[PDB]
Amino acid sequence: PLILIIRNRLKYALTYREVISILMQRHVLVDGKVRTDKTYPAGFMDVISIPKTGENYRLLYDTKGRFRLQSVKDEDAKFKLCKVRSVQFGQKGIPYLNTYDGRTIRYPDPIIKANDTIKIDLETNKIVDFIKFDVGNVVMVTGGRNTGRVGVIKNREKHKGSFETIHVEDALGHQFATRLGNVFTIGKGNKPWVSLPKGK
Amino acid sequence: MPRAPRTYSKTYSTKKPRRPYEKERLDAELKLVGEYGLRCKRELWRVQYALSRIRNNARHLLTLDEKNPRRIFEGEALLRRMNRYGLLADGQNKLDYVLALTVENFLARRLQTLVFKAGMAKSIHHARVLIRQRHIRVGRQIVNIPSFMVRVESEKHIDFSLTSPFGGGPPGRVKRKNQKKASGGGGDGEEEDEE
Amino acid sequence: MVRVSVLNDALKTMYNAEKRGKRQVLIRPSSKVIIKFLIVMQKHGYIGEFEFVDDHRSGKIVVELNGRLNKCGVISPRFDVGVKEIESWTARLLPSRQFGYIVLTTSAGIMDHEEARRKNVGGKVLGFFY
Amino acid sequence: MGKTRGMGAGRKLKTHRRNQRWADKAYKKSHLGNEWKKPFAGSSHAKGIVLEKIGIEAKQPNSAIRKCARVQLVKNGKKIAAFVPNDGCLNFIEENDEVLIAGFGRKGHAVGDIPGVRFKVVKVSGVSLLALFKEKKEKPRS
Amino acid sequence: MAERGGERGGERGGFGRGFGRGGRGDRGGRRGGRRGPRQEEEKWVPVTKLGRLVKEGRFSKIEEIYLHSLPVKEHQIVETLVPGLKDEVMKITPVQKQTRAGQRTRFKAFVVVGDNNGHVGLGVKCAKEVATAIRGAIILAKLSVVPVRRGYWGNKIGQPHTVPCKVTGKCGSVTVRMVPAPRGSGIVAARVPKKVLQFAGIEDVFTSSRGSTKTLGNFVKATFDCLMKTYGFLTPDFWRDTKFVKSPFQEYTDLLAKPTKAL
RNA sequence: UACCUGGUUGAUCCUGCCAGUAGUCAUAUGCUUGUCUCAAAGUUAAGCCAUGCAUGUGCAAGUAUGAACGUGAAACUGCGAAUGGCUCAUUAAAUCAGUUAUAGUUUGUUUGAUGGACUCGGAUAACCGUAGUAAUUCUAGAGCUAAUACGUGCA
RNA sequence: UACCAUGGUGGUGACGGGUGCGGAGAAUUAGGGUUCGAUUCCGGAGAGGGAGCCUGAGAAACGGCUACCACAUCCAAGGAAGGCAGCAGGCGCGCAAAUUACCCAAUCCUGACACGGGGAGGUAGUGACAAUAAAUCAAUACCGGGCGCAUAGUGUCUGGUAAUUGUUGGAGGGCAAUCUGGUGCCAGCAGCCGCGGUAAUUCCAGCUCCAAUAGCGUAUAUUUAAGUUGUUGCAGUUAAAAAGCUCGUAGUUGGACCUUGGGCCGGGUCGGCCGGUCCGCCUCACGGCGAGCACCGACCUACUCGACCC
RNA sequence: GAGAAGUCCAUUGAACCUUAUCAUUUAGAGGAAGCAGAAGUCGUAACAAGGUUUCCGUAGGUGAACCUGCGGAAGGA
Repeated sequence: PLILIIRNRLKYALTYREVISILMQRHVLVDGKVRTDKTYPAGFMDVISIPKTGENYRLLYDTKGRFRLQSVKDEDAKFKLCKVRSVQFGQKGIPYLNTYDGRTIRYPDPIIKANDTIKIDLETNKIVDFIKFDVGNVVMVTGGRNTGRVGVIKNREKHKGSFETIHVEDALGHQFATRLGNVFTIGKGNKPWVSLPKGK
Repeated sequence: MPRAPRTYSKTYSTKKPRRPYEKERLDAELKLVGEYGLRCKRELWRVQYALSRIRNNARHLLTLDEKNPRRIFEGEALLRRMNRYGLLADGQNKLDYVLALTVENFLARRLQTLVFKAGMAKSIHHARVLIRQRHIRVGRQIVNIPSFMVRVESEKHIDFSLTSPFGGGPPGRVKRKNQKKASGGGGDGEEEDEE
Repeated sequence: MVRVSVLNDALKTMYNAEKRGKRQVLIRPSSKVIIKFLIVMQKHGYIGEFEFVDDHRSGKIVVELNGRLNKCGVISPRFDVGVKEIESWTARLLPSRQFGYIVLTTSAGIMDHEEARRKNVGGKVLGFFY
Repeated sequence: MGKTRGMGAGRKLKTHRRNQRWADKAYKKSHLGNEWKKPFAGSSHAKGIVLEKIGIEAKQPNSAIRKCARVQLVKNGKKIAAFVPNDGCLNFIEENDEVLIAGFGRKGHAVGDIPGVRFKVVKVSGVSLLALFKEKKEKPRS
Repeated sequence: MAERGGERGGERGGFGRGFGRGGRGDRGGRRGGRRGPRQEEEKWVPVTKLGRLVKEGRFSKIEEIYLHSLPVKEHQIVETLVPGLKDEVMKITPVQKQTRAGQRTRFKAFVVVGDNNGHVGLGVKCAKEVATAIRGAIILAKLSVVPVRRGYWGNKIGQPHTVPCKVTGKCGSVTVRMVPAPRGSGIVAARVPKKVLQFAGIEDVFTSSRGSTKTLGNFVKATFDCLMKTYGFLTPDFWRDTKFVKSPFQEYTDLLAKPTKAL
């Protein structure tokens, strides 16, 4: 949540009961919008954003799994990746494709299953690309001991009830697999998000 | 309380003269009783070091001893410290020695190797020589004192911690007789017999 | 039940006996134990005579030592197979101090403890040949 | 040993048996009793001693708040106890002496020994020698 | 203390090694005892096949046979005659003549004590024991005492008076003494439970100990030995079990090392 | 480290138990505490309770505003008082744990999604003026007044 | 809730009875187990006892009602009136546990649009109920005794005096520690043993000895020892103990050889909160506290391989 | 068009009294002598082949310890 995470960037001394003022000073944005709100939640890939003579930060995970801010380039700040968490199927070809941040999208755009990711800008709420969960694509791992690592998908195993594990080629060192829930896709041949040092 | 252990330690060291033998337990115990005594530190306390020593993996005997360079110990090899529980010990409480540029003033901490022990400038220049000098001088005076004095238990000079005792002049005699008649009948005991 | 104990007892009793060798009836699991015994040089060799058509088999197992002391200083059963008292790859409680070996029908087959340990397998201990 | 350790439907039978055989004491304790109990007594009597030797200790019977009447031993030399009073009882075990299941340890109104030293917190007195007993007597009266 | 143990090789397996070496021989198996008889017979057939008779005595032969009757003479050993023990301790000296004999100037029941050398001798304990006779019941005493050199062997002896029993007792432990091989800085070679009667007397290699077998631990030259000896606090039996431990050690290396025989 | 030692006996060994000894609690007796420093803090009555007090917001939630001087403030409406606290009486149970199921279902508010500046009227509390069982607690006969709380027309 | 079917469950313990919250965890003990289940974290439950309802998104509501009963209260005595197992504090029960105190500064949350509120929570007062470190001695000169040298005298440590420098437990044995005075199986003592029957190693006092030492023992509870509930870790011939013996099951187990599957196994990857426990680092003079980091966790859930044995 | 006081049927469905019984704490009608302290009486059983060898199932019966009939045993001559 937004408070905790801005508050995380501070942890030197002297806010928390004073907290309320940072938000009021309207100097914080989430995904390019104004929110001044003390109960607000934020999560992975949200872009968070400071003054004026200022900067931009991306919510990421550290190697253990807690959400933390990382400095982000202005260029990257423009975009966000949204994982398709669920689907209520249908219209025409529309699934209602739920995403991880809690965003709706109804409809085309050419594809789309859970675990695929949508590359979206920010101002318009336009979908630039879809990053498929398939072998050959790169992913970042969202939770656990295994957290905070990236890899290329070697193969996916599907079973009954759910697609159980995703196997990765990789590492600078060796091979590892995780359940699909863990896997967040970040790059394909056509479009990557990956320029962040590395890794087991 | 501290005087007394040092006296025992000294007795064990010397010799011939009166005495019989021992038992089983007493052998294991008595040895344990010397090595704490050099340090003039408590038994809760050797055993607490001993327990961390048992808990660290390695060759059991050695680590307790091998990790006996503790700040107190160390000063003793360096020879600046007259005996461990010395005036220098008291000096450690005075804050005179340094470890890592920082001060501590418990003797109990455990020193690791390649640590620097030096004095400190401020503490060289003692607060309470001045005051002693002060009288002399242009005033009064009157001496000294170690003590063996007291104050409580109770003058003579042989005194206190510890002890002297004294409280001399009993007379207990009567009171037992006063418990020999008193404690007698009645109060016993419904015996209806007749010969 | 299982034979197992008889084979074991027969061996140590034999050693005390200073008997040249011993014989009895056998399986794959009690050939298997015997083989492990040979592999870790407990016994000189073992044979299974008449092994093809007759109603039974037997197994001539030769004991190693002869002389002075006997190779098998001590062998005891602990718990046979089908089973429980069970160990894990790691759980390996034991005797000797690696001087001896413990025949363990693992998952993989009947192997010695060291192999199973490597083998990354647990199984059921047969006995502690010393 | 019987089975030792197998499978197919079988651990349970001699789990049952062990509880059942149980020596010691079940369901903590109280068929008289335990805990610190303050019985106010008015019986001073003398009772005999166990099969090995004789004596005649002076005892005082006490009836407990938790409804029981038994004989309790008093330790320490000398003693007095009065209107009621409330004397607090440890209920320690000898492993046995007849009818004497408990003893009343020193506690409030239960006094301690003729002004001494020697010792003073077994067999017990007051400040230096005495001082406590003088005050003690006063309490019950007013 | 710890644990298997590891390092190094030959160095490590040294010490009492010689008593180990000989001693491996002399118990079990066909050579040694146990009873050794028919096993002789079984022996006679092999050796012939090997060394071979040259067939009219002559030169060669006379030697060879006496090179056979010496493993046989050695085989006899039941570990209450010195052999293995002897060679280790030192020795030479006039004193040696006297011990193998025969009563020269000394020896009647004595003469091994001088040879072994310095060592502490502490009384373990003294016990009573009262035995009832016609006129009156006669107080005795039985004292168990250990001086030990570097092996281990506990002694119990009695006399109707307290002082004489111990004096002879002191000899009694040192003579008929057996060296367990320690293997480490006062560590047992491998875990062994020794039992006589109803005493469960197990030793394994961990910490210090308590009671009767603790003072025993010190004197064998063990310093870490975790001895759970349970079924009696009766001290005469407690030491007695433990002696039977500390002489017939029978670790793997003992089993493997055998190859050799000696003059 | 853990390991034991006393008592069945004239004396012994074995079975076997009592008892000491070792550690420990959410506890008591307590004699006795110069000290820095942190900590437990009614498995007795889920007995019974006096006294203060444990929930508030209009400088962009809401039209209005007696009285106080655009500024504060009493009632109505919205959000809240269900969170939290504490006690294990009930309590062997799909109660709870751990794994799944849930399109067999809810989620207001919010984060997020989807839909979307003509004219208006209606009565009401505070404030008031008196009151009944009346010292009462309490609320009404009652003047006056304001509603993004209400009712509508509606692409 | 109608109608139709008469069922479903239990020798693998159903239904029932008693029990001086369940899990995360605590304490032990080398490991195993035993024990404990709680105040805290988490979930559930109830607010004097019990049912029902409105309100509100959410209540079947400690700080709402209704209202029978239980019990205090107010009364101008007609009628109202209450919820501390929430803080502080009373009462009595009992062995026994705190100020009728202070503050939202921190910490988190309710409120809403920006500063407001809180007995949530923190403080300080009380308080050796877990923890630890330090005193009080101590360092040093000089007379008197012993040991390293060699009548003596040298080198070194003690038993006192001179200079400067920052209490409680026990002492026959268990079990560690032999006076003197007084009593004499009387009185009292020891948790077993045993001591007192007049010169007491056990009472009691005082000296002395000493274990530990701002703590100590004593009792209760609990565990180890006690392999004395034994799985690891034991008996049943004379020690508690072999069923009088059989016929037979549910229930433990299974001689040889070949082959197929694969419930019992490796790698896994999820979760295994925090706190605590262990390592090590610094932070308040030290420490324990506390902070920050690391390392370990059974077991249980996906996936795939694998088959000797059940 | 809204709909106060209100009265009735049906349902969930409180508390006193009606059961009848079981449980707990208790006391207790009247009664049997199981163990125990040492300070008692009775006999002398068992204890040595115990002066009739012990013990045992079983019934009878005796002041009682016990006796004995029958059969069995050697922990018995």
